[PDB]
Amino acid sequence: SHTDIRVPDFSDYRRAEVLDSTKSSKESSDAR
Amino acid sequence: LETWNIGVVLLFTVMATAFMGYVLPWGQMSFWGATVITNLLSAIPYIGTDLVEWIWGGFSVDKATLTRFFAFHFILPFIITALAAVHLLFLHETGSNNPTGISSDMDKIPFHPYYTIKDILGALFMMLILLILVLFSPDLLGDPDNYTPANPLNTPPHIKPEWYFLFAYAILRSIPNKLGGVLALVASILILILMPMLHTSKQRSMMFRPLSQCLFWMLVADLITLTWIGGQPVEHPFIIIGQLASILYFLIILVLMPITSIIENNLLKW
Amino acid sequence: ATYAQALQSVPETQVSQLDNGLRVASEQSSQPTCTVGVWIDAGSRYENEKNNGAGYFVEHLAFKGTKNRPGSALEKEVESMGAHLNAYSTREHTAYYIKALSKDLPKAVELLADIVQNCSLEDSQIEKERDVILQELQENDSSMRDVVFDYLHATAFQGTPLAQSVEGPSENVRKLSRADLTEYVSQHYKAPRMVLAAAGGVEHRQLLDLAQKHFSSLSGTYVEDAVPAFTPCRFTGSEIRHRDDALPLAHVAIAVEGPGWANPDNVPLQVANAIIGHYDSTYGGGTHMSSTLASVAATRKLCQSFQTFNICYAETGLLGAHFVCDNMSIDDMMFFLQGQWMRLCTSATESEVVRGKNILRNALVSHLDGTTPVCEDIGRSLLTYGRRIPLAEWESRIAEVDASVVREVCSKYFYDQCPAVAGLGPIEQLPDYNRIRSGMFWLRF
Amino acid sequence: RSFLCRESLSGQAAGRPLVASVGLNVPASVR
Amino acid sequence: MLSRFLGPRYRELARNWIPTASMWGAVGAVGLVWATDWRLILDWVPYINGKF
Amino acid sequence: WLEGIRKWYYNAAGFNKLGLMRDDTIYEDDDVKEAIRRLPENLYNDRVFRIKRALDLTMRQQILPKEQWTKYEEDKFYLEPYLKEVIRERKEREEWAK
Amino acid sequence: QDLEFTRLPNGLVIASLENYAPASRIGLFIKAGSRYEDSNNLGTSHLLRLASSLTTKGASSFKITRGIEAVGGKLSVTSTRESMAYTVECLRDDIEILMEFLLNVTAAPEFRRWEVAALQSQLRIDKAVAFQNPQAQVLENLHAAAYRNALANSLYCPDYRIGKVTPDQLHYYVQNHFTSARMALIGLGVSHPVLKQVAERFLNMRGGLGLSGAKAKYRGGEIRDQNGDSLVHAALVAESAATGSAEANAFSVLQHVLGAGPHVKRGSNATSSLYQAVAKGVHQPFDVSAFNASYSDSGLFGIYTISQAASAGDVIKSAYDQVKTIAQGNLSNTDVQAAKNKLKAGYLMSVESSEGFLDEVGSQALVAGSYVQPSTVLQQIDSVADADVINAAKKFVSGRKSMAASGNLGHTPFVDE
Amino acid sequence: MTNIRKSHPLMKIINNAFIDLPAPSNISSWWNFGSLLGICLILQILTGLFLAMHY
Amino acid sequence: MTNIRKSHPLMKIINNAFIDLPAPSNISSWWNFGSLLGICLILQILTGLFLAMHY
Ligand code: HEM
Ligand code: HEM
Ligand code: HEM
Repeated sequence: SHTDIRVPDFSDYRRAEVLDSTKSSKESSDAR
Repeated sequence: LETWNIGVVLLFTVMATAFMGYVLPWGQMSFWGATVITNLLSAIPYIGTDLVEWIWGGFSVDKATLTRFFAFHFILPFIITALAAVHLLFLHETGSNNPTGISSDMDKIPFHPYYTIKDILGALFMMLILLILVLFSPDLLGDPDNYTPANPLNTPPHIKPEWYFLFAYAILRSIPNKLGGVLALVASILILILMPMLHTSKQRSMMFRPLSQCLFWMLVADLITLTWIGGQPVEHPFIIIGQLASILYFLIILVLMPITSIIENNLLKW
Repeated sequence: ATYAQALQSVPETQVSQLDNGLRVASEQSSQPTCTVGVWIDAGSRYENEKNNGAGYFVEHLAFKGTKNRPGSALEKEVESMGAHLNAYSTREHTAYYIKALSKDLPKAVELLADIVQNCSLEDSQIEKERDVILQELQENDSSMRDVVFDYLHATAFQGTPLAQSVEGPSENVRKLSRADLTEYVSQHYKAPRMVLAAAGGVEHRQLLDLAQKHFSSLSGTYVEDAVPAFTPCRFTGSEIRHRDDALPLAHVAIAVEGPGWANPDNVPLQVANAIIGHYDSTYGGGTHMSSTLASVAATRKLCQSFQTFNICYAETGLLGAHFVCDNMSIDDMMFFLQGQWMRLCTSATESEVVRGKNILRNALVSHLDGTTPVCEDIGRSLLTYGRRIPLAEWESRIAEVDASVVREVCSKYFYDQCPAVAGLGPIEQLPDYNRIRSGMFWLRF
Repeated sequence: RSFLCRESLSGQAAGRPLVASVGLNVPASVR
Repeated sequence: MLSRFLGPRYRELARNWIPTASMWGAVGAVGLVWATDWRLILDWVPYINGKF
Repeated sequence: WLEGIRKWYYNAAGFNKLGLMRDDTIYEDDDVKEAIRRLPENLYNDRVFRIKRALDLTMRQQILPKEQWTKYEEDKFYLEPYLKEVIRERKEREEWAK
Repeated sequence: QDLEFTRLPNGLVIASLENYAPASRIGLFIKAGSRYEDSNNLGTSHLLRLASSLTTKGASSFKITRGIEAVGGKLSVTSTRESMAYTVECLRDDIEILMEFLLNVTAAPEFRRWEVAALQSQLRIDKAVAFQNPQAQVLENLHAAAYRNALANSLYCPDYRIGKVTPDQLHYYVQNHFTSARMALIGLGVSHPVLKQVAERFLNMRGGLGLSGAKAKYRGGEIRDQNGDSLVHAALVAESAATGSAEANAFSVLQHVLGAGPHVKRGSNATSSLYQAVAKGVHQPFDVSAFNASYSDSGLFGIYTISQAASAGDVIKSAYDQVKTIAQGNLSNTDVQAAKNKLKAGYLMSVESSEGFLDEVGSQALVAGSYVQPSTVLQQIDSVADADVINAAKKFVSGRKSMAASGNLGHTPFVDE
Repeated sequence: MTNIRKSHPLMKIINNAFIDLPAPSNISSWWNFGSLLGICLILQILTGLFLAMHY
Repeated sequence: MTNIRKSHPLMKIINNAFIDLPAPSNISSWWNFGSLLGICLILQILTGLFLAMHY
């Protein structure tokens, strides 16, 4: 049942840099 | 330690409140003593002179100083009340200390049935003394020169503060240097904070340290000598007596007490 | 013979490579036992949403039927010589290793070839295996440690294949048919992404010709053109709170983005992770253990067990700590543990750095005893680092790192970085996410 | 631990005498 | 106290915290000069001496 | 010689009058309370009874009668070994910290 | 690069092997444990096992912990019913310090009253943690219901002794069951000279043989408790034979003939005769496995079972019936060969790990006092015949049996049936 | 039902302050001055107010 | 050893009164007028004192 737990989509609130799902977040963490 | 430091802060605030309040009647002694005490801050390097212009509200002690002293004298006692509440909180966390110095956790009694009526008796005795002073010798400790309009054209014969201020004022008198005088004056009370560090005897109290008892009574007599000297003018031999007692004050607090405590521990196999 | 002299001996890990791409690596020694296994790059990282959990299902059905071996006959042969056959499928890799004697090597390689290659994948066995996975799902849901780590993976790498659980959601396991599994096997069980490992009484030449005579049929083809590609994942500092007050204890795991599999900063980080250390209530050190957080926890009986993990995938990993404590300790540790990180971030001295170096050296050397740990090390290192790093190189890297390196590495990884906390149980005193994030920086530094 | 499966139950049936063990920095374990 | 602070790791802590504390001191000095409008220092700095 | 001065000081101290041994009078700092906790049951019970009796006496301001005062030669330093052990352990920990 | 099995005149026997490994492990194996406990000092062995970090004669608790952690080695005091094994290990450049710490812990404890009183709660914590797994309770009740005394003693402090074990009991246990004649120092990755020096330097202080224990006699009890677990854990066992004997090897072979342990993960245990015998009939989650415990004085052989509450009657019966078939001459030679191969593999596989080799050498030194090469053990295993196995099965079937059960026992058959 | 003395917040604070606060039995008169100070504070403040009403 | 925020006497009161006080998650702006009142006290008291020094 815990496998069925998933995080909902936060793309409505996400910043532009972290919007993409392939690039990491460390390079944009500095600017944010 | 926390209660002790808060008590030192309370003591500072009380001295400031009393010094400030004695100005309010605006007698000769009030104004002239205020001029002297506030002008003592001119000895502070650099900013010090400007400070005495700031505190005075102008060029010297005038109406602005009087009204600001009144306002601060009003506000300060409530700060004293808050600090007293904090001081009681810190003490209540750990509990009071018995004369022996040993922890009394095994023998503790409730406060209400006993230590209310005892404090009632103490307060009644204090009232006995206080109304004796008020009703039979009202202007006993106060200088008669206060009962005179403050005329800035005539310096009084002797400018002196209250009896509870004469000891530190005599310490100020003792040191020749002006800035060193203010430093010694402030240290004469600030040295209380150093006391927790200077304790070295294995016994907290003094019931079982007769040498420390003699040193403490020597200190008390030295403070009485400081008060008496501060009352007297700075002439021979009051100059030398005041200087010597001023040195002996710090010498007892900083040197004689700790060395006596080391000898004390050595005398008891520990 | 000092440590350095014994470190060099370290029988080597000769690595060969078949024309199919199967890199056969062995480690000869003197014991009469051996561990031979195939480490394939196949896990939840490559699985997509529709077939998430196919790897677990294939691992389940691998030992059941393998055509040439009709079925339980495989079990009969494995138990005939006393071999213990085992499989572990993590989020990235998946291995089927046979733990057997040295003499049974020719048969063991054949059995591994039968499992990884010719698997019947019978539909009836799929139906029977379907119930088992669902049952194991409930057991894992009861596993109060596994679920918090799954929650951390879900909340950290959200929207990425990494967040997908290894077993899979309990909806795909009720729909995964033969076609999905066969596609998974075809597209992931490929020779180039495979390492045939064997440690113990193994002759490298013997393993080589056994692989040539058995594993030759494997090909690197990818049907028409479909080639699975590693998709980099993003670390999303977040928080998931599954508060279930009925649970006796509280699990909280806090992690930040760390290094990848191939990154030198991994070596200092573990040293730092050694300084914090780990503690369990049944330790005995109590108020004397050198780890400041462990000593503080033992003094007040704060937690029941805290550990520090260094989960590290290819491009990114999870660096942090998982602690189990009662309801009214989560705040305190969250203040203390973070503070420890901050101290390691702020002012680290050579004394505890040396302590961590010794702890890491001991962990590496003691982890590498016995045939199966060596075989697992070879299989994982060839796939991750591209080679088995000898212990001498590890010694060199550990000797290089000092207090300045630890401080700078922790500052680059820990200082002012959004965490990925994940809780379970009566988590109520757990500080709000902004409190945790604020704890990530120290107003004195 | 929940063991509501035959395959997951495999190995839980002990066949050798109990052997207690506790370390100093290692959690206690039994067999 | 005296001896218990006189250790190798304690001087290591001192060396680690010298930069942050030292430039906290610069923060405090700049804040004091700013708040008091200290003309002795502010005169030399450019673009602010114009305020006088 | 010095032992005469030591005996004079013991007589002039006061806690011999109150029926207190020497270790009953020592200030209770962290080392001391830890040592007190480390005491055996019998010694701790005698210590607490002695302290309670002394506090009673100074509350009433009645010194304990002459004959059963703690003599100099009958004074036993019961706390001393435990306090020495506590101080040694603390010093060892501080040396390790340095 | 070999095992030098030297023995000292006092009784201490030193074994060492210079494998030139990066890490080294030194272990002192003492012939002390629960079996040597008496009715009064019950649980003292558990405290001593938990007593591995208190202040020694020449090393304080803080010093011991800090030194062992800074060096990075470990200290595990793994214990059995009749042997307590102290063991340290770390890098080979500094095993001297940890060996000295171990030596102080073993041959020179102080057992300060305050530290022991503080450690008392660790007894309850460790007992609860170990008893979380149902197998511990079932095995402990099996040993309680199998022998009148000696081996009947538990590895964990009984509830009424938690907080009662005084340091005097610890000291009596130390200088009554830690004498030189009943210990053995075994080192992996260390040289014989230094081990001999430290052996004759520190452990020579405790000479003699020590207070001898008592023989354990079969009682045939049926200790049963209704814990309420969904899975019923049962164990029916008869006195097989003492270890280090032909019947011991015969019963060991019979254990694998019956089947003990799943070789293939998530398998069906086709070769396991017990698993296949019970598989027909019951169709619910169940496990059955042969159980062998070969203590020095006496041994126990039987059947362990984890089954559903309702089916507990069948799984106990059918599995037992399987043994009857083996008793009445139904053992194929191929099955015997397979069991012999499994036994050889298991023995060569336990000693595979360095710690496995360490405890193997420790057990050989403590029990037999004569270390034999693994090839000798394999030869002894091969020496076993089918007639000896079929028995051993006869001895298990005919002899009186002790049964232990836990869970919902509403359907568990009693030992009388 | 619970004591208003030690359940009502203000009364609980007063109770723990100077009603049921444990105190040493052998406290001499030298400690009474503490309370005296508080008295000598209040007796001051009130009087000051009246003085401030004609100053 | 322990956090000063939840161990120091005054700091404990400040912590459990203003720092870690559990407040409802959805209080509107109308509740904020509480704090303003207190501020509107201090902000006005400090001014009020400064007039007392010239009045
Ligand atoms: C504003 C005036 C003061 C008030 C109202 C006040 C209030 C109190 C009270 C009521 C007590 C408990 C009774 C007692 O022990 O005497 C006390 C204790 C104490 N006060 Fe004060 N105090 C004041 C000033 C001071 C000063 C100036 C100091 C010294 C710096 C101080 C230090 C202490 C100490 C050390 C104790 C504990 C005494 C003990 O436990 O034996 N106080 N205070
Ligand atoms: C901390 C307690 C206080 C002390 C130690 C104190 C001290 C003094 C002193 C020494 C004087 C001069 C007395 C004289 O003329 O000889 C004075 C005057 C005065 N005080 Fe206070 N005071 C206190 C509290 C207060 C408070 C709370 C107020 C305000 C409500 C106040 C208002 C006044 C006024 C109006 C005067 C002028 C009247 C006069 O001098 O007699 N005092 N104060
Ligand atoms: C409850 C809080 C208070 C309120 C609402 C308040 C309100 C007022 C108002 C409306 C005035 C008349 C101002 C004018 O007509 O221009 C006034 C006068 C005054 N208040 Fe207050 N006051 C408060 C507290 C205080 C405090 C605490 C002080 C002293 C620290 C103070 C000192 C004065 C003085 C000296 C005046 C006369 C000068 C003036 O009129 O501005 N007040 N007050």
